[PDB]
Amino acid sequence: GGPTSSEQIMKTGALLLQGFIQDRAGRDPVPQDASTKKLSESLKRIGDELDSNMELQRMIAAVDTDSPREVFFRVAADMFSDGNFNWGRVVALFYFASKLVLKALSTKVPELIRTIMGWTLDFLRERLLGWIQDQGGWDGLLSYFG
Amino acid sequence: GGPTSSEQIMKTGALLLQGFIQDRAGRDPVPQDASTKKLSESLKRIGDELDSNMELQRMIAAVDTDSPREVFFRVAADMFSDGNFNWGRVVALFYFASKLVLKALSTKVPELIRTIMGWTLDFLRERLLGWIQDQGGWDGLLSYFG
Amino acid sequence: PEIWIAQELRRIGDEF
Amino acid sequence: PEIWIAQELRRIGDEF
Repeated sequence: GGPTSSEQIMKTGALLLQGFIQDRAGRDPVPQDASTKKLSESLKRIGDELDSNMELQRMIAAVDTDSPREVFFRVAADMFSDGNFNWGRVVALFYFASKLVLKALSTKVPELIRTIMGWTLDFLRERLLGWIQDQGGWDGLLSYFG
Repeated sequence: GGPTSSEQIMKTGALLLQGFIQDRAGRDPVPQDASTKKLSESLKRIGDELDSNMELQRMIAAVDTDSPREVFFRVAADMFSDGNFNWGRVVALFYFASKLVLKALSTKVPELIRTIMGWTLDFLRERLLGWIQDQGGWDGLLSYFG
Repeated sequence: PEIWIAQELRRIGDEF
Repeated sequence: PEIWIAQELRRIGDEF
């Protein structure tokens, strides 16, 4: 099938999106033929333009992302609810997806720290705490540090 | 209870660890009284020293983290398996926990991109694909981009 | 909120 | 691997 085939549309779409999201997460690089590469370059330029839309940037930060999937589908649905389409919209959507990735991290990382802290303090509590008590607690480390 | 109490040991431990992990994830800041602040500063210095242990850095990167919890407990167990303790070990452990956080991200982020791509391409496939076909596929965007 | 963003992405898409 | 790291953290802790 050619470009109009759903297969190419989905394939090229996946490459363009992945390249675009990985490209945005700057502030493994994707395999692309020549024409795809040209499209990818134009997309990066636009993403860069939108990053300077400071108000948009302010609102993505403010977004309640208890449910990032809900966020994506509510936004995607709202963007196209008037029944119109254009390339500007598809690109604006792709842009938003890449921002959701950064945003999703903004929630996973406190969680992750908390998770790892959980293991560490669990371990500390059950295995190290006796010895720490023998030092008179963390005031002992103050002493250790001369 | 004083410093030797388990409560203070756990509390101060949590503050020291959190401060330490958040401090390491440089390459919300934690509430600390004065003595805790002094300890925190010495910990940061040591973390900074260990970051320059390039071989250690190479091996943390190489670590299979299909199960980061398994990694943490296997390492923590192995560190103290000889039955000895010292402040150097507790600190080296805390250091490792902070590195596990960075390492865990190294796995979650491909997953996250993949997840978000999943939503986007799902949406694209069911809602945009018709219109994209009318443009002759992504070759249409090439045209749109002059 | 979420709704603010959709409307902005739409405005932006259309302008392009 | 994982075991390499534990031994290094131990060596480092002890030296401190």
